[PDB]
Amino acid sequence: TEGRSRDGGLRLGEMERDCLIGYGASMLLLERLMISSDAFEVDVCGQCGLLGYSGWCHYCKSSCHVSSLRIPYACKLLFQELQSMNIIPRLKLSKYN
Amino acid sequence: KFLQSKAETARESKQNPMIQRNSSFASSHEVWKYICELGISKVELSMEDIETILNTLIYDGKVEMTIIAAKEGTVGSVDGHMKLYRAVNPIIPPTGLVRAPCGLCPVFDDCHEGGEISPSNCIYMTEWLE
Amino acid sequence: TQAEIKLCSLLLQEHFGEIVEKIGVHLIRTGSQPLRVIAHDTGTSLDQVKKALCVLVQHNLVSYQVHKRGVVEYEAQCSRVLRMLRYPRYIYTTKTLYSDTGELIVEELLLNGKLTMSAVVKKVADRLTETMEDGKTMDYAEVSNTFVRLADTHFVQRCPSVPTTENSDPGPPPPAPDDGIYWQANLDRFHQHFRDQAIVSAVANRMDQTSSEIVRTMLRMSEITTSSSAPFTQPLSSNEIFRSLPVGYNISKQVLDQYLTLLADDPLEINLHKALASLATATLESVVQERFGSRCARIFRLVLQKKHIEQKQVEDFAMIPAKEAKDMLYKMLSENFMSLQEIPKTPDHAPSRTFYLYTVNILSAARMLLHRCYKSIANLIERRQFETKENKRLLEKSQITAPERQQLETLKRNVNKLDASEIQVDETIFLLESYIECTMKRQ
Amino acid sequence: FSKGEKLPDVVLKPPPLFPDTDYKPVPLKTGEGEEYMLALKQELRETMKRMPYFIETPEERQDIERYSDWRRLPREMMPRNKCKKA
Amino acid sequence: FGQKDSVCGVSECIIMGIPMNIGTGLFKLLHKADRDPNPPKRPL
Amino acid sequence: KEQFRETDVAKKISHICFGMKSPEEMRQQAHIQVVSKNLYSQDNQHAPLLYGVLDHRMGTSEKDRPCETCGKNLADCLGHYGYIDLELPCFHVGYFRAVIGILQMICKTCCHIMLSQEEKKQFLDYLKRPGLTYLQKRGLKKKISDKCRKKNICHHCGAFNGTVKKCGLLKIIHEKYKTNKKVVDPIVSNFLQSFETAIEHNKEVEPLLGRAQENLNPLVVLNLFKRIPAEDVPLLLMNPEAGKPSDLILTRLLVPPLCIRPSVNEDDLTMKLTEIIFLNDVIKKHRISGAKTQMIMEDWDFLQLQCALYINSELSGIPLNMAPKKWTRGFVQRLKGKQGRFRGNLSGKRVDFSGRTVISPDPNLRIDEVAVPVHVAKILTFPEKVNKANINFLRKLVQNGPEVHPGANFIQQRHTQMKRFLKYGNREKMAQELKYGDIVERHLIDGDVVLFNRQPSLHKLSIMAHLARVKPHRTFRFNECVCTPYNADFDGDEMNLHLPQTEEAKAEALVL
Amino acid sequence: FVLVEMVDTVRIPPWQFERKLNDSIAEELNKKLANKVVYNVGLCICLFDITKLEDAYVFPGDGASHTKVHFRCVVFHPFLDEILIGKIKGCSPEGVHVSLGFFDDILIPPESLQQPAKFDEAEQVWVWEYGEEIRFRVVDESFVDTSPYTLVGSISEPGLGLLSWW
DNA sequence: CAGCGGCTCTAGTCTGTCCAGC
DNA sequence: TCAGACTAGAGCCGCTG
RNA sequence: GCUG
Ligand code: SF4
Ligand SMILES: [Zn+2]
Ligand SMILES: [Zn+2]
Ligand SMILES: [Zn+2]
Repeated sequence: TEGRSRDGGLRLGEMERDCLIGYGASMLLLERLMISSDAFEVDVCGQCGLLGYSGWCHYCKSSCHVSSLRIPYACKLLFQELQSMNIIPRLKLSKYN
Repeated sequence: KFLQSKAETARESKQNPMIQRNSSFASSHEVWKYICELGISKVELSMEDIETILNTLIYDGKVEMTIIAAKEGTVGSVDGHMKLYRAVNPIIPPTGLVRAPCGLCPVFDDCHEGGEISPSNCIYMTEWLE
Repeated sequence: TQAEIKLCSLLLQEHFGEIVEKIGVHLIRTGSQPLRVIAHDTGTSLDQVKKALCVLVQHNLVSYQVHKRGVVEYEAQCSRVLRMLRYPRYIYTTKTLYSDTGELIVEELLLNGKLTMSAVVKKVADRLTETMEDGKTMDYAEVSNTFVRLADTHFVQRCPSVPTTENSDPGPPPPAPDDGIYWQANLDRFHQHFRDQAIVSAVANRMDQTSSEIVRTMLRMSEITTSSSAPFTQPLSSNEIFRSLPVGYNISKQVLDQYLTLLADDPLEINLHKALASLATATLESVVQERFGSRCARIFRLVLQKKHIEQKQVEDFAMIPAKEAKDMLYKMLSENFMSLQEIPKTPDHAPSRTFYLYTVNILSAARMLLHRCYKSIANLIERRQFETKENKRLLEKSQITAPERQQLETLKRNVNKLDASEIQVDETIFLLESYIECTMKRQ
Repeated sequence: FSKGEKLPDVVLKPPPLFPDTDYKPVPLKTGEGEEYMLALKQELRETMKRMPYFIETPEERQDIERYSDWRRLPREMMPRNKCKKA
Repeated sequence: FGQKDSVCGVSECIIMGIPMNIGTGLFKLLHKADRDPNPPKRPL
Repeated sequence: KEQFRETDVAKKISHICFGMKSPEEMRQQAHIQVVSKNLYSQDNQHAPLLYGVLDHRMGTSEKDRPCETCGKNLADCLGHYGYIDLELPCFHVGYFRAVIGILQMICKTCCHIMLSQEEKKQFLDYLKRPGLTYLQKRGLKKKISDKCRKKNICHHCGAFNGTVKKCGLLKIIHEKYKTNKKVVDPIVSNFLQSFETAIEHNKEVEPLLGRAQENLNPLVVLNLFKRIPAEDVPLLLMNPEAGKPSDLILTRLLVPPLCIRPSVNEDDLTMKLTEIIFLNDVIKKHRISGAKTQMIMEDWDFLQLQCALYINSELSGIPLNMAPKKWTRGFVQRLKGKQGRFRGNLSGKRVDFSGRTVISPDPNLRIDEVAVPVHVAKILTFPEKVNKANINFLRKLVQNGPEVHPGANFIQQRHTQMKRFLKYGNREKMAQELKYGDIVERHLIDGDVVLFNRQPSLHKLSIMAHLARVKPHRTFRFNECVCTPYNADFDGDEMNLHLPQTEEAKAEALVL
Repeated sequence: FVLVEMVDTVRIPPWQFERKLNDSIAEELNKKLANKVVYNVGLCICLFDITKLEDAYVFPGDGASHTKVHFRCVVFHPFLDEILIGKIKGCSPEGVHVSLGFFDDILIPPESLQQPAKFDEAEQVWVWEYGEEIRFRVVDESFVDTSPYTLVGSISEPGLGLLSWW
């Protein structure tokens, strides 16, 4: 939330982001701007590249290609605002190796 | 003015002399009637209870211009004021038919594969196959 | 034309195989593509692509030519692949115009693609003798007589000279003496002859029986002297019409001359441009008759009368009420038959304008219904694709309980109702495609 | 609220329908050939086989398929009844 | 255009929550376990 | 007995491929069809309707009422889509400028692309080369359009192909029948040759026959785009596995899950969807009523405008008799802007384990140290994992508990994710039951690496890591030698503090 | 029985860094692939050998060590030509149930092919007369997950004669 | 003598304008 | 509020045939 | 609106 009245918390702006890049601090930038804000998991079907739910893909009517991806929630939100605009972000996922 | 009228009752009455067609033999030209159709329109058609016994050519010709769109004869010489060649001929259908049950359904057009309206299980071909 | 490509995926799947479809249908989707590029994009091994193109060049579906790079780019003609749908109809009119021998001539010419004379007469000497009485052997000389008899009326034309490029290999295409020269069938001659049946049925079922026969004998004596690209037939005199009449007729010259000036002056109009243009609208009108009743078909013929005079007369010129009529217009609009309001000239205002007038455009309503009929046969074959794999248990039992046999006769009622219905929509394709080819310049 | 009830309909029934199996008599001739050539096009030389089945099978063994009058006289006539182009 | 986006870049790594390549992300760490790769096989 | 299954398929994102859904893939994702305009039932029970928007088959946005599709709460649920059927097609406002581009490249009469065979081969060769950049593809598309825009007759059908251009907000016009000082072409003359009856009843039609031109519209361009050959689709630079020309015009529309648009002020995004549903019902009623085409066109224009406003509320060319009285967030307005998802929620975001206070000097601290007040230190906790080196240390911290400063607020068991709030219970029992692998959320103590930052940052030295030391007074305090990097001046200045919650984040903070 | 070469990404948690990898992977992989039928593969049992073990990464999260492991594991998969020897752990009237000795009680023979004195009449009659042998005949496995058994067999008994026991 | 074409020029339009707190 | 560097148009004249 |  936004501030002191609402026990809101503090903002890591676009300028503080530019500072941390210049230190090469890749994991701290991941901790601050993902883990301690909006960490989430989505089911992604590797066949159609769309998001699914509960390990089920309604588009394919199958259960075998679905996988879990660690994603910021604001990006999941973006990936559902864009589909309603009919801009489809079809993902492709490799293994983490 | 006559909006409270069913000309669909009168479309068969201006059709049934053109279905029978005595002397279909080709002994001559068979230049065929439009004036006798105006003649049968004025005095008496097949029987029907009609409120508009007044006979104007401007209110009676209009049933023809619908029935040309129901595949009946074109106009030959209506450029004359009352009486000229006026050739006519009832057109029998120039083709057979060409469709199928799947040509009828608009919403069933959507499908493209096994989906919610997939044709591997449609109701319409299941109905047609008995 | 994605539904067209839906059929070429379906037509090759049932006839030859699946990879000859896949490499086939990909070549329809990506065009002028070399041998290595096709095997890399479809994910197919190069040994199977060489075989699949070998079958595809045999049945004349994929044509090869090199221009600049010294590497041959194969190319598949799309509209040839759909002519496989008409294949049993191509058999039948060689039975009405030739015997059982020549009907089998166009059959194995359509089946095995490229044939020499030395093979195809040797094959029908097997098939026709095995169905005739042993000891009463069919003599092959009559086959060679009817073989050329097809060619003098030009129903069978020869293959264009082979490029013989280095990349192309001569040994693989022939399937294993004399060499000879190869040919396919002249199916283009059929599309004249199928049109010859189309116009003679258009006149006989409209004008009179004696009117159609003089159209037939006009067109039967104008076969070699024209082509399919002829805008109309070669002009004839009426004196050779009396010479070319069949012996069944006995009509005097002057009475048929009255019918000759009768048949020359019609709304139908031999103008081959106007003939397919008038036959296509009846195919349109038989679809609205099929679908929206005679009442909406009555206003569908009304817009073919007046080009841009609409909605201030269509409530009057058919006398049907304003409520019942305006749902027929918008259903003819929403299904793209009524075309559109190409007359509005007031600037950028849906509310305030010079009143939008409906107008049928004959070709946009043609190309849609052809695209619809391409979609239609996709739903036909896929059902016959559906009902086949389940019932395979009881086909070999004859080769059995009461519901087991009853499923078979409801299958065989279904498949024969499907397969007959693939051909009845097929005659709508050619009747409209020949109209499509007649209005297409530079092709 | 006037339509807020359910999926419009499972299907929409058109009061007018298809005519028949149109051209009933004569397509008995074409209709058997539809099924005749399909019996012979599948059983032809111009087809492919599932060699992916045999590379899938590591169970190969012996005794299984996986392991295993034209009465005519000579003549020669070559006609150019056809085109002289392309 | 149907464009596919490489998630390699810095800004999309912060959006997607994956560690950026530059800085401490450029290299990988292996554990120096006491292991024998390609070990002796059991004969058939 | 049991079949093998992989326990936890964690994967890594390799790429995002953008694209568009066909109208019949939308129906395969969506769980329900939405048909009802009313948000809520009229009666006092305050339920939403079964087949309208706010239906809980599309998820939930309140803990009071669970989702219907998966029976799970707000915290557990990803959300699910519905769809609206549209009775007439509409332009998608994001794709509209691309719709015109295709119609400038394709022949309007047979849907083939207007290029010479050699030109098509050259463009295909350019597409074939590997390593093509996105900029190169955009440049190639411009070249293909320019060559097409210079041809006026199709090589394939022969029909004339005049200019396609915009003619007002979401309307397209094509000069298929242009007029010239030279003798008029037969096709244009035939088009206007004899509308005598129309001329008799319409005065405007007779004077300027040339002005009337082909009004392209969604019912036509959807029928063209179904007929474009799939061989010619790659030359429009559309990737044929991400979308088709047919998908641009939309006859269907997805409605987002409820968690995209939460139930509380009073939600108006649902009202925008309701207006589209209401218009579709009204248009169907007008067709049944046999209303005039101009009335149908106006209703259709309103439906196109509402769909365009729903995707983007910032359109320039809206007529005065159609302009919104109030401003509303479209999808584009919540993506763009400083408060938009890209900058407000993604590039810069609010973080937890953070604090802020007035700063004041303390020269008796070292330059690497910062004084943290006890009130912040009791709140800002660090999760210390229990192991052999710290077990006896963390026990004493667990015993002190939340109210004494070297203490702990929470304890968490090895394979469990709920947290025991250590204010209750007997802490001397919970200290004895510490196991290795438990997490003790101890208070911030002396020697924690803590980030320290003034609000405007012009360089990297504006945020640095300091070793915390706890002191009683409320301000943050540091040695005045470090005032020059922060540009701090102790005149009621405030500074931010962040406590990195991870061992890897301590090391990167401390060393770098 | 047949060897099956398999590849897995085996995660060793960091409190096992004392033990050697090739042993401590093997203790994990036995807990991953024992008593579990793999679809189209067969019933995994244990670990034969680790044929190739590649280098131990450690990822930006876990702090554990993830070694991609090539190995060979012995599995149970009859070859459609095996005359096995089991025990009747059950008799149903539609067909007998044989079980391989403490291996898997999931082999269910249909019984239509032995000598024309065949019925199981629910009073546990094995066969109307004239260790138990078995001919495993078909492979049949069904993948279980379907919404938000599995190697069953069909087992025959032809005219073997069975000289020792009838 | 006439027609492409690029130049050249209006001018039209949409696109930004620090970080954060209360 | 203040550009601002894109995107079509209107031409223009003069060779380009 | 003001503080930063
Ligand atoms: S079968 Fe397939 S195509 Fe034919 S109607 Fe039903 S859905 Fe439409
Ligand atoms: Zn999927
Ligand atoms: Zn849910
Ligand atoms: Zn064209």
